[PDB]
Order: sequence, then C-alpha cells, then structure tokens
Amino acid sequence: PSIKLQSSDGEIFEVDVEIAKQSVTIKTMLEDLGMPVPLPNVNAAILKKVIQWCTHHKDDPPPPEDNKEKRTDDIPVWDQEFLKVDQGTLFELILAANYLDIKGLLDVTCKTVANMIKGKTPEEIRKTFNIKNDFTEEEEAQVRKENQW
Amino acid sequence: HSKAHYYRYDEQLNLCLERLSNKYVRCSVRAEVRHLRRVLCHRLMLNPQHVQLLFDNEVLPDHMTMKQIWLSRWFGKPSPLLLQYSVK
Amino acid sequence: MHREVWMAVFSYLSHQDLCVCMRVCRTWNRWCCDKRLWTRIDLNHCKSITPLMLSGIIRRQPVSLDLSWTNISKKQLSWLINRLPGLRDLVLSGCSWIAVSALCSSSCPLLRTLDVQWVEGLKDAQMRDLLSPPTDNRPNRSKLRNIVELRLAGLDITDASLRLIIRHMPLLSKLHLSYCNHVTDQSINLLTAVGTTTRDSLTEINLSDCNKVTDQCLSFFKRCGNICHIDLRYCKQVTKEGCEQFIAEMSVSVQFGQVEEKLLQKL
Amino acid sequence: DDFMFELSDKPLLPCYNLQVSVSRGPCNWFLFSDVLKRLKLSSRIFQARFPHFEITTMPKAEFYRQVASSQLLTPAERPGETVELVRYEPDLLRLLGSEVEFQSC
Repeated sequence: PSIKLQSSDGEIFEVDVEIAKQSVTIKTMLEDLGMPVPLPNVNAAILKKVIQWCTHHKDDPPPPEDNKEKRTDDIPVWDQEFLKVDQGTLFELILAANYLDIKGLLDVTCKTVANMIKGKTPEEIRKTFNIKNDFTEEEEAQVRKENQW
Repeated sequence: HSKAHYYRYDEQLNLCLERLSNKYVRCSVRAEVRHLRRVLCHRLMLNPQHVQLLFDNEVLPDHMTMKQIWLSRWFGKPSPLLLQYSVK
Repeated sequence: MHREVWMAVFSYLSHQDLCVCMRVCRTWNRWCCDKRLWTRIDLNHCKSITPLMLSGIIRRQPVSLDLSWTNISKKQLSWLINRLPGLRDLVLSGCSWIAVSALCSSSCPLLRTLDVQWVEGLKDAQMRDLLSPPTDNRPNRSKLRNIVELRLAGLDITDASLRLIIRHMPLLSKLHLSYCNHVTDQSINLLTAVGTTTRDSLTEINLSDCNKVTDQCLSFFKRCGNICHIDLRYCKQVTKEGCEQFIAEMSVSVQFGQVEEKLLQKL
Repeated sequence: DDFMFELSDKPLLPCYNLQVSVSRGPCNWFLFSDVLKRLKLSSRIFQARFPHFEITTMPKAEFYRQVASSQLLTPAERPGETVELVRYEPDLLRLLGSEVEFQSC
C-alpha cells in the first residue's frame, strides 16, 4: 500500500504507509478518515529528505527511554552523513520534524545543531549561526563576568 | 556565628605516615586524601603524580576524607591512623 | 529564531555550554535561563560561593540543589533556601552543622530528600534542633514533614536521633545510616515497631559498615510490610548465614535474595 | 577557609573538640597538663610567659559527654572535679615543636 502526500508547494509524493506513519501527525490523519493528504506546512525538498530519513529508519527497534537522558554523542553514522547540509536545510528539518512529529528526526537534528555549539565561544557561535550580538559592552562583559559556572 | 563553619574548628584526627617498603600529621576529619598528598609534596618537593597514599597496599581515592578512611579501615583501633605513602 | 525550536536544541546542551550561550545575545540570555533547563544544579567541590553565583541560582529556580563539599556558610545557605520555594532535593554532604542549621528557619521549603552525609558537628542535639518543630502556643509544623529520602552517613548520632525521625517523618521511605557506629539493633527495633509510621513506610535502609548491628536486626526487618532494600554490607557483626535465614523465614510471603554479599533485595 | 595541618617527627598530643560555653562554637583543645609536660614548664611559668594562650575549665562529666560521641576515640582513649584545657592554635603548636602548613581546598 501507499499514500499520496502533497507539499505546500503542490508537489506530490508516493510513500509506503508504514514509512509514512513514522510521522505521528500523518499517522493520526490516516486513522481520522480514508473513504493527496495536504501537508500545508512542509516544502517539497524538505518533504523529499524527510521521506529519505524515514525510509532509512523504517526498521528501527523502539528506543529505550529512561538511565537514558539528553546526550549529543548518540548520532548514528548514516544520520551524520544525511545531515551534512546547509544551515538552512538543517533548521527546516527541525521545523518539519516538529510539524510531522518525528522524534527520531527531531532528536537527531537537534543533536547536530547542539554539536556545532559545544566547546565554542560566544563569538564562534555567532559566526557559526550569524547571530547579531546586541549586548552593550558593559552588558556583554557584565554577563560573562556576571557569572562563572 | 559567621565563621563557625571553617575547617579550623572541625574535629581533628591523628595520622602516621610511613614510607612504603616517619611523619605525624593532624588534620580535619573533612580533609581529603588529595589534601594530604598535597602536604607530602611540599615536604618532599615532589609533584602529586609521584606521591601516592595507600592503606593495605591499595591506593586511596583522592576525594575520600580522613574520617571515611578511619571508619572503613580503622574503627575501634587507637590513634594514630597508620597510612603508607610511596614515591614512583 | 523560533523559540520552541531553540529550546529543543538547548535541552541537549550542558550547563556549561548554556552559560556560554547566555553570552551569545540578549535573547539567549533569557531562553537559556529558563527553569526547565536548570532543574538539577550541581556545585560539588565548589571553592567559592560568590553573591553573583547565589543570585544566578535563584534566577534559575532549580528543584534539586547539590551543595556537597562546598562548605557553604549558614548565611549563604539561608539566602538560597529563602529564595527557592520549589526546592525539594537538597544535598549538603561534607558541609557543617552551622550551615545545615539554616534549615531551622521557618521559611525553609518542604524538602522531600535531604542529604547530610559526613557533615561535621551534626549530632543528636543538632538533629533535635533540625527536626523539632517551631514555636507555638497550643498546649506537625516541622519543615521536614514531606521527607522521603534522608541520608545520615558518617554521623555521630545515637538511637535518640531516630526517635525524633519516627515522630516527624511520616513519609520517610529511604534511610541511610552508613558509618553511624553508635546505631544499635535497638534503632532497627524502633523504626520497625508496631504503631510507627516507619514500620510500613520504609522501603530501603542502608546500615552498611555499622559495627554494632548484628543478625538480630534481621528479626525486626521481618516486621516490615514494604521493605525492599536492606544493605548490611561490611557489618563485621552480621553474617551471610543470618541473611540466608532472613530470605528463608520470609520467603513464604515475600521473595528476597542477596544480590551480593550481605545486601538484601526483594526480587 | 583552608585546612591547617600539624606536622612533627614525634607523636602528637591528643586534642579534643569541645564547646566550653553556650556562647562559643565548638573548637579544639589540649589537656593543659599534657602541654605542660611536653614543654617541661609549670602552670605558673607558662601563663606568665605566654599570657595570650587561653586556659579554661569544664566539669569532668561535661567533657566526657562531648568526647564520648566521637567515633574516633575509643573507650580507653576517653579521659575520665574539673578538667583544665588550653586552646588549640598555631602559636601553641609551634611552641610544642610542631610545624604548621595551610592547604587550600
């Protein structure tokens, strides 16, 4: 069986239902009726890679969640390669994962972003992310000097 | 009182340090192994990498306090607590 | 900047990284300081307690605070516990009674777990100030009402401290009395007696390395309807044979087994 | 708030952690008779020569009570009219022939 998904830019994709249910959102639409499913909140190329990721993880065992807590060293090799994209696509992947409710993809994309923060200084963060510093120098000095871990 | 909590006022215990194959030290029950290794180094002009504190030929952890060493290894025995140190 | 999306990234960051992120921009300083990201703060072996540090703790509003081996002062601890209404877990291991005495205040939050292992100067008399309730004209207002886990390892307390525990801690479940060598089997008899909240309240007890406890305390433990953890490791006067007799004389109603040595755990 | 260590090549006198007054926090003390025997000085000469040292007394039952709660002292090690005490401080330790070292935490 398959399911027709329509991007918000109109494009249509053919996906295995068991691959598509990875999105809890899509799964709960399918149950709701059935007698393309519009994804008004997802671009096409985004929806193209989300389908890719789900097809790779369609056979995963369920993830143990206790002992088990936030950690960033957990990213499978394949996901690290699939996630070598531009910063734009990366954030769009997060938003897509929230809209479609795919925690595996949401957790793995956040782990990537977090990895490009860890160990780096405020200035590098800003350079990495293009974040405009808004601190008055007294404010910026105050803050860092304001506290030490 | 604003300073009644300093280690200055803690209960004190007595140690004897013999070289693994003679010095006598008194310190707070909350002093840790690392602090006592700290003190040997100055007395011997050494670095922590080369001073180890032992009991029954086991190196003691740096964060264990004298009172835990005493109660786990010396309970019921008279002063002072006998420890060994080595130079490697 | 999508706020929820960032909070998703930030939850994977450590507290150090987050502290760095606060310096990134004027917004992240607010987001990264959200109390969701600071539920448990650990300051262990912290040399200096600056008034800037304290202020930052209040602003983060944690529910668990680990001040062990910092030798914080009674003044700084009073400041903290009066600004932190939602504090439930407080670890004061290796500190001083003079600091722990700040919990005698009436503004002390209703803690559920208190750790006072190895604090210098905490004896029977001090346990009495800490547990006895405040002034009142009538002829339980103790701030430790809601305590579930209480850790007393290494203290110079006697059975007298325990009567004061049974009286004021209805909810007590996990009790740690390790390296409390004045404790005797009579204490166990007192915790596990008919008509005491602790008899049925206790779940886990750590008597590890108490030299006056013997196999006789096992008899009292058979009275407990909810005991799951009995740690008698390193009690020189307790025998692995007496433990097997506890497993035996209890195995009708309850199935116990020693995971290792003298430690007993309901399977 | 640092650790102070007392060092010597010969065994050290015992000290006891006592609160001598409702108005003072607990601190450490020697038996005054022990400090005199090590120094080979009389009570008279000691107090005349070193007046800034603190000498105080407490009932024998109160001393034994405060000392019996320790898990470090054994029954035999527990001493026990009154008991005379001199306070534990670096100046008295150096006088007794020891060296002092201050280790930070």
